[PDB]
Amino acid sequence: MERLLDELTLEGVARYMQSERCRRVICLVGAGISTSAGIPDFRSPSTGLYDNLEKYHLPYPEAIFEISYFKKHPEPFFALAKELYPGQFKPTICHYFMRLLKDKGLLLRCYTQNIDTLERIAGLEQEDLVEAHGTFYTSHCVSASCRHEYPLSWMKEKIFSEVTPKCEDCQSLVKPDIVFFGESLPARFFSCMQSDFLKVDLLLVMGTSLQVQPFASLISKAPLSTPRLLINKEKAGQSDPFLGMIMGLGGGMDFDSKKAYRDVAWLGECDQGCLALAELLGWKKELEDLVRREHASIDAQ
Amino acid sequence: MERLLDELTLEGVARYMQSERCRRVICLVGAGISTSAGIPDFRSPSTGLYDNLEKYHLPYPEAIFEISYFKKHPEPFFALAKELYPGQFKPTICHYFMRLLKDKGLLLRCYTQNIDTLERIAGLEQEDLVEAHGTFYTSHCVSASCRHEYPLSWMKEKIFSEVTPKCEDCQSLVKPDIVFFGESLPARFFSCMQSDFLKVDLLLVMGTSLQVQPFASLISKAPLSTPRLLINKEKAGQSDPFLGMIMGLGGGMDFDSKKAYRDVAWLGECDQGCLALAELLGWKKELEDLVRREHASIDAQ
Ligand SMILES: Nc1ncnc2c1ncn2[C@@H]1O[C@H](COP(=O)(O)OP(=O)(O)OC[C@H]2O[C@H](O)[C@H](O)[C@@H]2O)[C@@H](O)[C@H]1O
Ligand SMILES: Nc1ncnc2c1ncn2[C@@H]1O[C@H](COP(=O)(O)OP(=O)(O)OC[C@H]2O[C@H](O)[C@H](O)[C@@H]2O)[C@@H](O)[C@H]1O
Ligand SMILES: NC(=O)c1cccnc1
Ligand code: NA
Ligand SMILES: [Zn+2]
Ligand SMILES: [Zn+2]
Repeated sequence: MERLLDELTLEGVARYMQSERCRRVICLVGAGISTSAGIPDFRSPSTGLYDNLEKYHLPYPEAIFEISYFKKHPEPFFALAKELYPGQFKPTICHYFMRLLKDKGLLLRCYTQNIDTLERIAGLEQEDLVEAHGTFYTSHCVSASCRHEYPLSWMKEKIFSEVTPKCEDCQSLVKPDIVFFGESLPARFFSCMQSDFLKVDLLLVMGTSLQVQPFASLISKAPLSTPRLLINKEKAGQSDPFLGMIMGLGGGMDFDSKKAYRDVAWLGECDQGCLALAELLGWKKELEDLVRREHASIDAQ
Repeated sequence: MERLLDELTLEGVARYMQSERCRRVICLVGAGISTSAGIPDFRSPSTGLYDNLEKYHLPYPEAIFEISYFKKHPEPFFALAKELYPGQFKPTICHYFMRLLKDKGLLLRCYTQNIDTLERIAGLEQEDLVEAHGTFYTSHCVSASCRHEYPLSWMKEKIFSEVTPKCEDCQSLVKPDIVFFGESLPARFFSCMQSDFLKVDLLLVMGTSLQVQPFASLISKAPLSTPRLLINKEKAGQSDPFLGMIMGLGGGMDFDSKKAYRDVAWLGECDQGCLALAELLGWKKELEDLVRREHASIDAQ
């Protein structure tokens, strides 16, 4: 076992990142990286989306993003979907920190569970990204025998006119290519995962509860020696086993046991943790300038 | 990734089982092995328990075995629990096939998700068994500061008098030691798993949909060369990944891809699968005689 972190702290991760041994970083992110932009997450008590769906009278909150429920009752999704489209929000410091990794030749990939497109808006390119839970950008008829594609405009025209979008070929429901419970993830997820996780030197895990598979499996795909830094409000991925746990057995993070050797939890807001890390790396001013600049460009156009 | 089976069929598995190399077999079983005895499973459409709880007016079927739901509403579980006490049923051909494994010195362990006790009734002893999802035999006070134990008869008195079991010391609920969603599994599950899977030569997986963690992780604990035979009505543990899948990524079975090298799916009744296997091993007659005698002995008592 190569012990790559000289200590299990942000400072130790930063020293590692500056070494020659840290060539390729994979970011794994979720909704907590966009809450500072004004987008609520899913599972935060009271504020998260799943605590705010009472008006839809769902059997349980996740039903609104579940394919089998959606086929029986598509209306609640499509009413909610008016709010989901991007462009009223700017990327956060955390998004720009990932941009900085790209520009420093350190970003192997950002795997995102989010559909707000803020990674792209912050300037990560298509090849840098795996939008693991899909995209609002395109839509598809739900029938396996048809799968006719529809573009954003056709879906928007339907979403904002409150017309439940039906496919013109087979009259089956049509939906944005956001991944619902029960649906296949994009092929790109699996093909990038296969090669990426053979060669990652650091995993940065930000703003995710790690409560859904297969995304939560990604942390167990890195080599055993690859350090893993979590920047998040709460410890995630570290949990005693129990019946119904999400993670596979032994598949989680070990921050606190007597055997912990490579996992670090920095607890706080993602923006603050990225500033803190950037400071340690000597990038803080560069990062603040990038944010200031890019926020200004956005306000222009 | 070493290939031990000469072909990916029940015949190949039988031959491997006859080789010198097959010394230690672990069985991983669920409720499908007890349906032919008259005990419904959980997840089969129409017949399974989860499709038959309407009268309890549950938010979702699993709530009846969910620890936080239980504490708030214990009445539905205790009403259902009359049907649940083990006794009226006899072990199946499958259970006796495992008895034969024990008596031929091949059975390293049977890991069961069932609480029906049929494995013990068929003659498996405590040491051969990991009752992964607990047992009715003992009951405990739910309060973690107290943990008073109550014997079966005390729980039955309470069950059948239709008073909700209360701890005599601290007045918290008392619960049979079956594992609910959100509860930890028995300590034995983990201690046995740590050592059992180091040198197992064959996994036999029978009568389970592999839809619950951490039990579902067990198949991935075996070394990569250990073959795995599924005897089940349907394929389980093989899927394209999808959002909300139970298995961690690549932690499942691969019966059908072109990389398939060690997993075999025999689809049908567990009883029939075990008879077909017994036949190919030359144990068919011994199995049938054991079943008849044992059924005869139970009828007698
Ligand atoms: N500003 C912040 N800084 C740091 N951590 C934060 C912040 N805001 C929230 N958190 C933490 O951020 C985490 C947010 O966790 P979840 O809300 O489950 O979002 P996901 O992206 O993991 O959800 C994954 C999928 O589940 C859905 O079904 C969709 O399919 C999603 O794609 C929590 O630990 C918060 O404490
Ligand atoms: N006679 C049969 N022969 C062969 N296969 C069968 C038969 N009967 C049913 N099957 C298959 O047997 C499987 C039954 O699968 P599930 O009903 O999910 O039972 P589990 O033991 O895996 O449930 C695990 C836990 O979930 C609960 O919450 C409790 O915690 C349980 O302990 C299916 O694939 C059937 O097609
Ligand atoms: N940031 C996001 O992708 C998102 C989408 C829907 C709900 N909450 C968060
Ligand atoms: Na984002
Ligand atoms: Zn169609
Ligand atoms: Zn007590």
